[PDB]
Amino acid sequence: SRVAKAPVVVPAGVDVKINGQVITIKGKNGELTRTLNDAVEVKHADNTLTFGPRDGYADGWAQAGTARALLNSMVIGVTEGFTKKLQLVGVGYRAAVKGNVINLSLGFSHPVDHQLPAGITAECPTQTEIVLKGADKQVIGQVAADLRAYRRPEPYKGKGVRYADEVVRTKEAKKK
Amino acid sequence: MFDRYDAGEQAVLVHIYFTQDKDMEDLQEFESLVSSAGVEALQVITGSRKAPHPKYFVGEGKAVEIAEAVKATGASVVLFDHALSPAQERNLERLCECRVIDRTGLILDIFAQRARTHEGKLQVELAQLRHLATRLVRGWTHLERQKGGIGLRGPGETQLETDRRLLRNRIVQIQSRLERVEKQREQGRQSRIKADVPTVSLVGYTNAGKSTLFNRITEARVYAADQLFATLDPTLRRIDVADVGETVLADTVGFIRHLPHDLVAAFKATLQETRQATLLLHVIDAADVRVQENIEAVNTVLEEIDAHEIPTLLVMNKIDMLEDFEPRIDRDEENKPNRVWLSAQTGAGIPQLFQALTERLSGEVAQHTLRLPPQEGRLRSRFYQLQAIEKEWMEEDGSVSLQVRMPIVDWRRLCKQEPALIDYLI
Amino acid sequence: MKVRASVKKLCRNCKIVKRDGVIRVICSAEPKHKQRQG
RNA sequence: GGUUCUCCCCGAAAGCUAUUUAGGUAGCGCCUCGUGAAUUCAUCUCCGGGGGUAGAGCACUGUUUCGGCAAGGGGGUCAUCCCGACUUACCAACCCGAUGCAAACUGCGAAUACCGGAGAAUGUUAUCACGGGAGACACACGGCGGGUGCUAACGUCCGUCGUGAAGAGGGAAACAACCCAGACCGCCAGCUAAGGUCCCAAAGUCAUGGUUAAGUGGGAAACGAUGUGGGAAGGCCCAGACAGCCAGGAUGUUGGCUUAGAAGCAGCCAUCAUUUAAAGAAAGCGUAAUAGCUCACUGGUCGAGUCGGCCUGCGCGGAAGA
RNA sequence: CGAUGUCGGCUCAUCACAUCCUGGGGCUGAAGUAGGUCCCAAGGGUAUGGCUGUUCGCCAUUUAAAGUGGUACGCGAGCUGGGUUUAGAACGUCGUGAGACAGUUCGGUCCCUAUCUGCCGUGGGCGCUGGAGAACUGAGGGGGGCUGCUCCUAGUACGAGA
RNA sequence: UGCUGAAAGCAUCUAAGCACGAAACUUGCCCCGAGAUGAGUUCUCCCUGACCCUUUAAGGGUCCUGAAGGAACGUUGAAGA
Repeated sequence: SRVAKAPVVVPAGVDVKINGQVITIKGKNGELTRTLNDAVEVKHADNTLTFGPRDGYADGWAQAGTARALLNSMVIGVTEGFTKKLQLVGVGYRAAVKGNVINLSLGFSHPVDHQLPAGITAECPTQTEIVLKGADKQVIGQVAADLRAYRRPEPYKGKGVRYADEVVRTKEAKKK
Repeated sequence: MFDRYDAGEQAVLVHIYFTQDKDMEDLQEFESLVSSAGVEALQVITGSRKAPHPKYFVGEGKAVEIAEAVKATGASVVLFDHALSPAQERNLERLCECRVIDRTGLILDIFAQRARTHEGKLQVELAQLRHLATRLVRGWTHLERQKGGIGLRGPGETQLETDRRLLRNRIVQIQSRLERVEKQREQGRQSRIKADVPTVSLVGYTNAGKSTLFNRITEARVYAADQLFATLDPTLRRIDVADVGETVLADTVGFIRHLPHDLVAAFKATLQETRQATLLLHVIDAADVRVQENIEAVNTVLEEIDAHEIPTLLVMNKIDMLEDFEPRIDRDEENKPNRVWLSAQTGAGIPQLFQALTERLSGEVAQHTLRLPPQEGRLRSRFYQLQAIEKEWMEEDGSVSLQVRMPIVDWRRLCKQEPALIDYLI
Repeated sequence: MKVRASVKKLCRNCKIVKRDGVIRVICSAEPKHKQRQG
């Protein structure tokens, strides 16, 4: 793994503490600990976390690559937010934040609500799309996927999470 | 599965030379379809003064003359079928106990080897099931004699009821697949057909060249040979002409003389669009006495399925040798019984069908390309890219061929959808 | 999604993966080009 | 159908022929008992033989593919086959070269079997003849050689061997025919064969090296696959190696063919040429040619492996039954 | 062959899933209603009649649906005899005849007191470590498991309309 | 159908992790159910007298006392062969 051959650079504002196989991080965005590793060691002495195979399992290189990507993700999480630009368009499709509960009136007979988990914040400057901020990109990706799985983008409308003027491939069936 | 006797070895084509009643009998279209299927005969022998035998449909001396070739191949050509629930027709079916490859198989083999369309392939394989059914369902006698009739007791049904029921299950599953093919084809017809379709079908003497005609006339040509390819079989496709545009016809394969009627029952997949057609046009030269049984059969079919009140316009056949003169406008009455100057090679001339297709639709002025200085931005070049037809004749001031043509509903929608800022029309 | 026993690369955008124990193709261009079980 | 007490010794056959015969019987082969004979009989070595099986070969009998031009037709003007325009775009009948295929082909030809000699050693003379007494003539599986069948059958019919029949004991869970091995009797004895040593269930949680991660082991084929292990090579390369990417691509590259689209979805002349890292009358694709890559491509900050193919070990999917 | 009773129906069922309906998905020439195909799924449900003995088959009409197979082509010590399984008689055909028919027609005797296994219920003896009276915990086991129509959301989503 | 993600600097639902997902599975609902010999638990009630032979936790016989409770028997039941 040549991504595991590159340690992750840690700035002065991010504090890293290792407790055995458990990695705990500190930042301005928040304290977070999700991942504890199995066959990859971590240490640092020159402000760069190292990722190494322990023995000859022929897999700990790949696990060290995963650990490098995970630590890069949590460093960028504790300095900045991750996922924005969640758009879901439709006729009478509304969304307004209220605490950790968000409503999605998307053409259903019942109104539906999504309970946002701890460590996420959602804002919507306009009715049809919602912008998120989070320190865990796995959690914000699961939340954005759940909000996109409440109403799946059909090909005839052309919805989905798109950035600026980006086009979802639109089917042109039934053109009489 | 559907295994038959082995082929690929030379035999004769058995046909009675002198029936002394219909006569004519040129063999050219018959031998051309033998060529098209590729049925091979290295040496051709003719039976001089051979009247037909109504008793056994074959001669003993003729049979033992071909028997040297039968000792290699193992079959001969014996025609006819039409066996049904009487035991007399059971006797009629068993009457050809001799070594037989049927005319139905020899005719259907070309489309069977090279079947383009799917509905025609399903119908020709169920017709294959019918001609094995003629010798199987009506042919219970030989295994009844051989086996000793064990298994008939119990149910009151006939012998070999399991085999007949299994074949009936075959035709039920194939006809259900046919009905689902018909469902998806009618779904396609709902997508294509807009309230009318101007179709005919025309058959007769062979050697037409329908796909060569298609890629030659549609101004979109395919590299191909003059000999027959897998390009064949009757398909409804668009016809390029000088002036009208969208006409749709079948491209029918060359028709066989004098003994299709169960064969047109097999070919009812092609002939299904014949009945729903309003216009009825066909190309037959009237010098033939052999075609009189087929004329009577066509008239009986017309009396059966009705809709024969519209008179048929004439286009005459066998014009391919003379090419003697140009078309000339001669008017005696409104029926105009005049000759037809059709040529497959040169376009000139098709004037009577041009006159009919032009008299169907007229008023080619309603297109109006607006005269304004060119601007940049939205909604430009859409009317350029929309639709037009015909060819270009030299005119000034921008009266370019680009057309829209819709009925009264978009005649009403013309005043609603467009703001009409030009303020020229009132 | 086909369950054909011979899984092919139907187009250039098709990509094969091994998920759980089975092997399947995923296509980012044409949705009918994906299958299973080969 | 039944056929009644004991011990000891030997020990089959289910084949050939004939049969108003096919489930019976007669003769012979096989069994037992008794006389007689002889380096008689087996085995191994050496010696003398005949073969046409396996395999091969295509000269013959046939079959079969390709390449080498005519005596005459398919015929070429052919009522100019002109004793000269014929003599081709097929067989040049035949013949030559290469490649196959045969139970009823052999210009070749094994291993084995078989017959006959000489020699030792072993074998209760096993071998042969005659005489007394039978049984049997319904066979089965497995290996090998086949006919038939579908190179199906616990199918049928043969040759040969082994087993059961008529042979127990050990193993393969259970099992006549498979493997090991032929039980005179007794022992609370040792070694071993096939098979095995985690518990049932006796004996290695033995040692070394490797493989697989699927419960393979412990049901199954074509085919599909960056599963993984080994091997031998090839292309790129510190004239920066494979990735991903800001940016870059114009005047005959708008001549002809629904011409204010020929040019990217319909093909032929056609890329001579220019600011040839890059000039594209664009194929694979594409939304409404005017978003993008392989595009004949790269100055590139970016830096030690990368990409295909060949063979082989063990795996994965194809894989659904009451 | 020192007897394993032959179809169909009735009564009662049980299993496999190669799934008829209901359930969850993919793809679609899936705009919506409606379809086609493929994957997962056996929990439950899975017609009444006219015709002739029918399995079949035709048809009327219904239902969301009227599944395909195995269970001695399930089930005769559970039932039936409409048909072959007889003996009487007749027609057609064959046979100079007795007779025959993988043809037809009329008629034509179906026993069992349940020992064992198996089930459905129900008790007696003992055990449960002094003997009783009564409540329970729940290891196990069974039962149940279907679905139509109408209305609101809404004539909204979609569709040029219908 | 997915998120994050390397192996395989790109990608990827999976190998490490994680989140959805059906009348199928386990519970949920209703019955039998400690013969559940793995014979269970809780509350209550009742019995606290002697002598011989002893082949010994020993074990048998004699006199007295024989409780809590059960059984028997009659009257029977919308329980029952």
